[PDB]
Amino acid sequence: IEDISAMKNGFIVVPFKLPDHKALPASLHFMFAKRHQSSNSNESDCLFLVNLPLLSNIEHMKKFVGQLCGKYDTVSHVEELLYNDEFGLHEVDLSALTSDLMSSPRNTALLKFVDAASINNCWNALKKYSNLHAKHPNELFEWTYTTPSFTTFVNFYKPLDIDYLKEDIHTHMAIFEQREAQAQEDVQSSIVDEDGFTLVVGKNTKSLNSIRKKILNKNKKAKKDFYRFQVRERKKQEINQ
Amino acid sequence: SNIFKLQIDELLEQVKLKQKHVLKVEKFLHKLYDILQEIPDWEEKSLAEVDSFFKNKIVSVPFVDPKPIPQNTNYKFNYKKPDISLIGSFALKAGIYQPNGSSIDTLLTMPKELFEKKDFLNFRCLHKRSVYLAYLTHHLLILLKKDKLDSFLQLEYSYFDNDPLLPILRISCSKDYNFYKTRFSINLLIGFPYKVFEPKKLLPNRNCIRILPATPLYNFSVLSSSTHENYLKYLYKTKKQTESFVEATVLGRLWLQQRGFSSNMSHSGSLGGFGTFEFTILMAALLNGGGINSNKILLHGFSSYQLFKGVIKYLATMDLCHDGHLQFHSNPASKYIDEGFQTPTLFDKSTKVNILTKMTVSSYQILKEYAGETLRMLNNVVQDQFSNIFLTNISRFDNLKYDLCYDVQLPLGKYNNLETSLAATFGSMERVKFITLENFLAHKITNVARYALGDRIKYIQIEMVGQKSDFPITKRKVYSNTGGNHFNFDFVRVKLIVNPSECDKLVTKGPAHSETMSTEAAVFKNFWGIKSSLRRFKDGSITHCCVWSTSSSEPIISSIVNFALQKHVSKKAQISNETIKKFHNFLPLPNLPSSAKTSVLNLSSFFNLKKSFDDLYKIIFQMKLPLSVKSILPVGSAFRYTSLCQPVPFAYSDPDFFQDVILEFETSPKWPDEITSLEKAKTAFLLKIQEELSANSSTYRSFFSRDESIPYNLEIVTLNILTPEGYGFKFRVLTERDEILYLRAIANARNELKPELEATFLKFTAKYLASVRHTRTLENISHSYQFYSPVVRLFKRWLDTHLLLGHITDELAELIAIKPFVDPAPYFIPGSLENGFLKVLKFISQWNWKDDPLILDLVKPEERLTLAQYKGIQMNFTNLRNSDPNGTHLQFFVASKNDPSGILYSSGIPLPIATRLTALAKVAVNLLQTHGLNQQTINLLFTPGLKDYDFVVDLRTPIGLKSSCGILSATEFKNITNDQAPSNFPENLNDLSEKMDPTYQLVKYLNLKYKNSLILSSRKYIGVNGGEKGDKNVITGLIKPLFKGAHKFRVNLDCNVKPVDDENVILNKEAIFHEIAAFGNDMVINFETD
Amino acid sequence: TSDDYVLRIFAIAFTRKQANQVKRHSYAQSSHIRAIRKVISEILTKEVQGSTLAQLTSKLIPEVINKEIENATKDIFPLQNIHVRKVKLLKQPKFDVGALMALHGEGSGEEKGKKV
Amino acid sequence: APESVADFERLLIGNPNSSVVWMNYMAFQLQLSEIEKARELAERALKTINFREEAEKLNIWIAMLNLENTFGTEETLEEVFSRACQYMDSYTIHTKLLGIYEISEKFDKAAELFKATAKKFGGEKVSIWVSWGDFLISHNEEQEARTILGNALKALPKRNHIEVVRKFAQLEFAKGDPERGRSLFEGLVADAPKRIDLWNVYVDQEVKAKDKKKVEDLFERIITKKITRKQAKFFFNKWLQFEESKTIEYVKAKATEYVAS
Repeated sequence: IEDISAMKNGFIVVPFKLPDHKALPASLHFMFAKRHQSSNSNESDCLFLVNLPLLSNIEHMKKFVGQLCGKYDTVSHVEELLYNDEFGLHEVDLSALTSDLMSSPRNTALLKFVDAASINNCWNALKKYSNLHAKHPNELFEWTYTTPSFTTFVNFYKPLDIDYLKEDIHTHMAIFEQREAQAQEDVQSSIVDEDGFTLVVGKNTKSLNSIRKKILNKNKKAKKDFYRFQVRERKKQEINQ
Repeated sequence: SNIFKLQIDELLEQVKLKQKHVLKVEKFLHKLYDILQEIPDWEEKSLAEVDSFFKNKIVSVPFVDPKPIPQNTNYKFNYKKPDISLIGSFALKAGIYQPNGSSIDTLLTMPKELFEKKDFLNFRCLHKRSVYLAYLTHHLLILLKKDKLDSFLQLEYSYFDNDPLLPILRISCSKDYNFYKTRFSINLLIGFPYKVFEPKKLLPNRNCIRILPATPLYNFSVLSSSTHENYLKYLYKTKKQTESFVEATVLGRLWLQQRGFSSNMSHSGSLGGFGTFEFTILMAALLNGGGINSNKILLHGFSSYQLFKGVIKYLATMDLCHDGHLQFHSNPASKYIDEGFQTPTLFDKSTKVNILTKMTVSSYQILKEYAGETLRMLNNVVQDQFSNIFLTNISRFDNLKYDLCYDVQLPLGKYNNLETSLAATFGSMERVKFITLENFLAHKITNVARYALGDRIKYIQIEMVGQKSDFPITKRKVYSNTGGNHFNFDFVRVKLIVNPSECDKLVTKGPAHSETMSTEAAVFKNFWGIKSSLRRFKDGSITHCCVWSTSSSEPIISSIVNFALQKHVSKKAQISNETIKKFHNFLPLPNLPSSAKTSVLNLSSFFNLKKSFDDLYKIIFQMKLPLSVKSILPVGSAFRYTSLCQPVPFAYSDPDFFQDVILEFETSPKWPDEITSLEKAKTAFLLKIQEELSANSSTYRSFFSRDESIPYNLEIVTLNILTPEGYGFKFRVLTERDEILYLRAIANARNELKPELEATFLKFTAKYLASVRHTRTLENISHSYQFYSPVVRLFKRWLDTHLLLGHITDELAELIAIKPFVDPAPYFIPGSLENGFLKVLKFISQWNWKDDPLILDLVKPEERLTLAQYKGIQMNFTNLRNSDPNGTHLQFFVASKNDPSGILYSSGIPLPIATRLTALAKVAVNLLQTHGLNQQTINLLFTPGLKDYDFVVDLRTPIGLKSSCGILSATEFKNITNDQAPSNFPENLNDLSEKMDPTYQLVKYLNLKYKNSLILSSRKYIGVNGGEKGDKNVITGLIKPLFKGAHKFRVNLDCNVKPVDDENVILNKEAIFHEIAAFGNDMVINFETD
Repeated sequence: TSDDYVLRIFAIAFTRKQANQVKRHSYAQSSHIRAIRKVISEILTKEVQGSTLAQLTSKLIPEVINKEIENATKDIFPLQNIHVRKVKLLKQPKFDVGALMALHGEGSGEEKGKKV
Repeated sequence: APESVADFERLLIGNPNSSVVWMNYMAFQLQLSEIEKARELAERALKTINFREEAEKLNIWIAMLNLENTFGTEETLEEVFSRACQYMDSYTIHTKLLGIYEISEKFDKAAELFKATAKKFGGEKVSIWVSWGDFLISHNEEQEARTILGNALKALPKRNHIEVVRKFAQLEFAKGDPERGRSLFEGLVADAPKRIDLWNVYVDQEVKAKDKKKVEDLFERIITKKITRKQAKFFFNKWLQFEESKTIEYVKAKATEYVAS
């Protein structure tokens, strides 16, 4: 069937078309949808979509919502897809794991908008879009294909442009040595505690975070003789056995 | 010696039924010898009437060659009541259960009044024996047919020990009284009385048969037929001496029948010669003698393992053939003498026969070597191999035992057609030195083989396939026409194990040149003749030698044995081999100057690559850096000689082109803290060295490359140097801060990403730290194990055709291939591509996962892992996979000295791929053991084996990549690829992608995208298996057993969905294949389902 | 080494007169001497045992364990010019003709014309 | 039917994420009564599951706390409790440990560890107040469940005060004293009667607590309080349907009077 239009737990089905294949004549690329939010400003008025296509980035979303604003004439301005980790490359962050700079879901795409009435308009438009996709697969809203996959990720296999990574290492070292030096002098002169105390720092240590995590990671000679009661106990043990 | 005694008792307990199944067959022989006691006798007869007396019946008479003409008939025959002796093996009760069955020794001895003082000549005593067996077996079949038990029991003629001098009676059965459930035969023999004569007409150093050459098999056969009761008396007195003899002989029986050393003969062209009863006899002589001072060698007080290791040590390091043998007397010391008889020999001074004379010098050589290596593998204490010493049928598959095999298909014809068919001698002078045509032919083949090859072969063996000792009653011989000849072999198989060091030396330096032509120079001239020459070598000496035009599709030993048989045995004996020629060029033929004419042990492509690397090495040292290079060292596959194709210059499209060299700088403290900034500083240093390289040395070139194998840091950048010699190198900077940065990350990370980050650290120390030690150890070992580089090349080819290289890595394949090279426990160190490759396949079919950790100690022959480290590896294994149930992700466990963790190279591959490898090895070994080794068998093994599982997607890049991959396709026109291999790096560098192939990166990104729901395998070396044009690749792959039927959807089921039911969705195959095709519209052409 | 060669490998070291010094002495306290000798034996034991003999020559020629000693040992004392000055082989593994030919380049001695 | 451990091993290898049959095989080892071997299979499940599946990990923590509540010693219970709080989300595994406690019917130490958990983290989470107040009002500790409000108004700020006394009022309307709940809620009535959802759930709680005259007074004072054009028809669609499912035309008059004046 294609006549299904809304899932069990509120998910809205939004399928897509397929191009011309040299061995197939189709035109379905399924996808779910959900409105949601969290407390932070990166995830305001946002939409879950589960089963993202292979490399459907921001530009692909622009073309899709441009076709949508051609069809239903709604309000739609997309900016970014948080948690675009469909490969398996950016789950952990080593830099935030062992550094000071830039301190601190599954296969989804969380896409936020510019207005709550915009996500309301797009969500109700999307429900009607799911219904028309259920009824007819020919009069359907569709997202085209100019393929940044073809521009970037088929031809990996490439010399890197020297001016690009040279200005990148220049800018990254320029901000990194600055923040490292200011953290070093900040831990080297951090004398005042609010109650009288002076923090022992050690020589040439570079960070308050470093000594903090070190002190988190870092978490007698009695005699058997020479006392009267102990030599009484010893001679009592010798008397007994 | 705490677990080995328990292993000995369990090996006994493998067969301990010597009471139940022995009683019925012994009452069968009780009835038999009662019938033999009541056989009525006969008086003297004539040959010229017993010939018609057997002509008119159906039973006929056998004969030693030839039948007696009545001109020489002056012997007086008899048919008496024989004293019957139920002796030997099951008299000692040394039971073994065999599919072909043991046999009780039972002898009809000869009465004293049908022999005389001259029973040692002209085989009329053996003719008497033939006619006496003929009438006694006719009498016994008559008595069986009147007693009416013919329907289950039957009787056959057979040779004793496959020897035509003594035909014997094979009493067997068939399908209330039918015997079918134990050893399927007994053997009735006929023998001569004991006190006959004295050793001067009884030694193998006499002759009285007409032309004094030696009569070795003659006076061995008749003397063992006459005087073999002191053996039994001595056997039972040693039985009364100690009790370990029966366990000792079943130990030796299992040993020698897994070695294939049955009691037939080696003189007949068969493996064997040595026998288990000869092992018992030599052991019983070694419990009193064997020393230089005629010492007690084995005390009769200790248990079976000590005397077993004693007799193995004595026939391992002390010589019996060449320099020394042991004389002895059963009825008083036994003396080791230092002179040799130039035969496998031990002497008797109370019997005066030589008990080892059933074998030749070649079989004694291979037995002494087997004894030496089994002494070596029993002496070692760090690891026990009782299951490798007594639980391996190395004789079930014969080509596993020997390095290479050839066939001699010769239609020689008739016994009188000898002269024009074969170029060897003919007469009674040779027919008294030997026995028959095949006997002196096999001896001639041994002599011409060892003089044709010299010390280019370790050991030589020869057998006659198509031999049939089971000749019927009514026929006077095995009178079989075995495909061109009237002799008992279909063809003649010659097997060699070869010395792999000088196995392919293209000249064979014979004797030196002088004015007085010496006898060995005359021998060499008459032996080679038209292809001998005398040359000066570069030092200045002059030597007779023979040049050999070497080749890649053959070893030169093929052409040498071809010419040295077609000059000596027959000028029409066709040598047929095709297995070597079939998967000796399954290695890709590297498009080099004359590389088809070069050998396969040549490594000159690797050495040319290392010469270009030394040029780059000097250039990268003598420049100047702000923190100079401490140590630059290669780690690559060409540097460890295990690249699939040999690296030809300018070959872009091979994925094993860019070898990786690493460089470590000085230990400076000014490295930054976190991983992105130190990796960015590594990019800064690489940018500096490529800037100065393009500044000062314009003949090289450089281009950068992102890396992605070390995960969660996208900023790891290598550079790649394109050198003017034609090779490319991938430079990786290592720092001292790296592994402590990763340990910092491991320590401070959250408590649920710990095994994930440990997998990242595993990939890091597999690529950077320990891979240096890995390539050092195997590059050092690949000079004493010579065939290691071709067997790794062949194994990588075979695994690429069977579609595993996408998941599996190189280091598993390399340690798998180095396992039979360093652990020869059932076999030898492999000296041929065939023997090595099927050794690897046999091992990984044998390979368990739950109770077979793969421990290696990478060391040259004659350091290792110590005992405490071996116990530590075992403890690591047992706690590792008792915490692990059955390997949900940790399938293979491969430990060495370089890595005691074991999981360093195997972590990551999926259970479907690992199970596919093990099941495919099982398929290959049963296919080889039943369908037989053949060229069509080898090609059907090296079929791709799609075994269609849920999809096959067929690729097409627009260029057949043989030209840019650098392998000629066995094209007969060398020029058409000499002008086609683009021997110049391109000016623009953004064309490298479209002259390369992207299919491995596509299948890798697709596998890590859909890693939970379907796995994807591919081919990656497209030139070696992508067709003759070299343009084809597939993307095959299994769907998970979870995702077979539909599954209810949630927020985290992690799959492309086809929602048709409102809850239970399925993966939309058309959508996933169509996004694959959208990813590869320029790449894929075809899709096949099912 | 990683092969079966064993080396009595030596190392010599000298005290640096530190810059801006005044005193003529520059003596080591002889409990720094045990520390310097311990760290120098440890690090050159590591530099041998993580290498083969050809690699040991190719890393001894451009004089780099000297600078490695100076970098890993400048923490405790200033340490003027470091050298190694002696490598004595005491046991050799075997011949391995193929390995020795691999250290140079391959070669196959073949025909010269008979003409007689 | 799965009755053999080889078949259970086959099922867990066929799917490793499914903590339902993971815990079922560990409970099969409980059916053969092996608590230590069940803990071995437990840590095997911990090392084998894909750690991203937090809900099935939560069901594994149900299994851990069930094992160390019903069979093991309480020192091993606090051991696996400590490793749980250092592995996963501490507040949720705290409140489901309390849920397993109230199912297993232990109270004496449970009230003291209620106090301990309120000292640790109770000042900014509300399910602890839910479980503690409901446990006390059901187990007849009305005075203790009234003096919990002192510590509630102590630890919680003004942002959460309205919600903690609202859920206090809900619990004491359902299984407590409605005059106590009304004494709690009329302060918020005087604070902000403009708030509409609290008023609607308050008249709903009075409907389900079945006080006829009090729900009459609430539904005849709501329109006298501040009411806008949505709130009027919203509370009338509550009120007419509550009285349907004479005093109907008496509010039908005002429902069309207030749309004019």
